[PDB]
Amino acid sequence: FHEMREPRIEKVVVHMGIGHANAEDILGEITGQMPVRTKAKRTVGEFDIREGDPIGAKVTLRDEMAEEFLQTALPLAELATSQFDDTGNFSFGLDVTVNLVRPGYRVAKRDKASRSIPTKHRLNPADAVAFIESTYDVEV
RNA sequence: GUUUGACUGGGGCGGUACGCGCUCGAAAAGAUAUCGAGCGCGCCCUAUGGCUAUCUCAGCCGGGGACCCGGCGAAG
Ligand SMILES: [Mg+2]
Ligand SMILES: [Mg+2]
Ligand SMILES: [Mg+2]
Ligand SMILES: [Mg+2]
Ligand code: NA
Repeated sequence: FHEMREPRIEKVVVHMGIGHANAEDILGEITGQMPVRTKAKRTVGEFDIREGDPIGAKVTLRDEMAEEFLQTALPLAELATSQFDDTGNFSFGLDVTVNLVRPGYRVAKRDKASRSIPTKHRLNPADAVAFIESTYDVEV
C-alpha cells in the first residue's frame, strides 16, 4: 500500500512579482537555472496597462534542484499551519511555493487517458505537515 | 422653356416604415401587413486574414483587485 502513498516534492516555484527585470539574475543564482518572464493580464492604474509585458519572473525546480534549494529556503522560514494548502501545499517568503503530492500524479498531467486525482488519493494539509516536518524542521 | 418625386388613417409640417441585417409580431413547415415593438448597416482590420504548434476560459475558493501555486469550474 504505502511507498506509493507517501508524499514527495513536485516542483518548487520561486517567483518575484515585481511591477515592471534585473531581478532574474538573483533568481538564477538562488536556484540554479534560467528564470522565466511573467507577462500580465488586464490594463490597470498602477501604470500597468500593457498586456504582454515583463512584470516579474519565476523558476520551477524539480527533483534535486528543488531539494538543494529547500535545504536553505525552509530554514529561512518559520511559519506553518493555516498557511498550508487544502491539497497539502504551502507558500512562504520573493515567494517560494512547494507543491506536494503522491506517486500517481502523472495520471492527471499526461496527454493520453489523463484523469483527475481522486479526493482520497489527494494530499491533505496534515499528511503534508508530517512529511515535511519529518525533514529538517518543525510545524507550527 | 422647364422642373420642383414617392410613401402618408386626406394633404401640409414631422417622419422614411424609400437600399439593407437581427429578435418579436408570425398563429411550432414555408409565406405574411401597418407611420407595428426592440435595434442595427453604408464600415473597420496586413491582421482583427491563412495554417501549424502549444494551450483552456469567465467566476469563486484556499496559500505567498498586479504576479506566482493549487483546487472547483461544459462555457456564464
Ligand atoms: Mg413643351
Ligand atoms: Mg412653375
Ligand atoms: Mg402623395
Ligand atoms: Mg413559419
Ligand atoms: Na422629380
